[PDB]
Amino acid sequence: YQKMIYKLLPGPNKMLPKV
Amino acid sequence: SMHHTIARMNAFNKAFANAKDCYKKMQAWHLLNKPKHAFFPMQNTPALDNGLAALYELRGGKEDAHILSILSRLYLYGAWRNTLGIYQLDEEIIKDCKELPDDTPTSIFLNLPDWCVYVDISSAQIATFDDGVAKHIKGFWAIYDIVEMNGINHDVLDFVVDTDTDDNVYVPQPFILSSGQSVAEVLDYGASLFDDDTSNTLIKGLLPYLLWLCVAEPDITYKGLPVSREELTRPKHSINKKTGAFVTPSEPFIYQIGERLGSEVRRYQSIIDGEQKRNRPPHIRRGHWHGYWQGTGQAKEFRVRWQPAVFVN
Repeated sequence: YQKMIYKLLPGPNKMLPKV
Repeated sequence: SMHHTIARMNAFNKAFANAKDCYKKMQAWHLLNKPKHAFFPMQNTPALDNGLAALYELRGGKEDAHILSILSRLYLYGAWRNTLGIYQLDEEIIKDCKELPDDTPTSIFLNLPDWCVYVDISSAQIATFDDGVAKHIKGFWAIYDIVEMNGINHDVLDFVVDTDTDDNVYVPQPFILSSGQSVAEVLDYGASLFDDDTSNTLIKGLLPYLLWLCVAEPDITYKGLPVSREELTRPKHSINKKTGAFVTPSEPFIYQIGERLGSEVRRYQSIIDGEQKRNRPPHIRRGHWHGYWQGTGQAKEFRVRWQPAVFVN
């Protein structure tokens, strides 16, 4: 399947920032 | 025929039987504390269920991501089920969306219609990458929050990525607005109290699609007919005057954004194709988000608007 995603974003972290 | 977000929310509510209870509590907190931008802070989510606090205050509470999953989805669904807004962006608009100008004020992202919106950008073919695992982004929720970085309460905008998978990571990603700083300042140069960076670049990427809901003059259509921003901010949820209970939508309100523009672009391409089908001895200049500053009245303001696609013949 060649018609697809061309942009990548960093996956969200599975933690919340301190606070 | 039933959207995946609704299906997964309905699933969650079933599997975590205390969900409806928690939403009622959130509703109660809302009505009493009357938050200006948020509906219910993420911080307060341990209060909603006692077993969750009991298992979250063992060593292994901030270590267990399943509890944080539960809390994140309580926080998100509780705000979102009151309005159930799904905003599908048009093809010929998603493509022209690139990163916004770096000095846009954060303040303009305080203009969402609802406490929480779901934006559908699956036609962007943007994916999310985590440790070798690549997932197509169906959409994302933008939801408000009020956070306490000790002693101070700030206006934060959270983003929740929807990849339509059972192991979706619903943990919100914060983006502080309360500051006078622009997008670049916060996201780019690490001035935020949230410095995770991966999350910050992910948010920046999301921003260009979310801007449509914060513009004074939106191309929103509901079922093919124009929606004025006046009509968009109208309340949806109904509150009972005697009981205090909330009346929520049974089905989501699926909007379309930039569909006039999309149709216009489709028609331009149609003329191009027609010319090429008749071969006689003609291009589209793409739209883009445009930012500028009127800088009048001594008060400095940065204005961003959509510069549309133009048939050049």
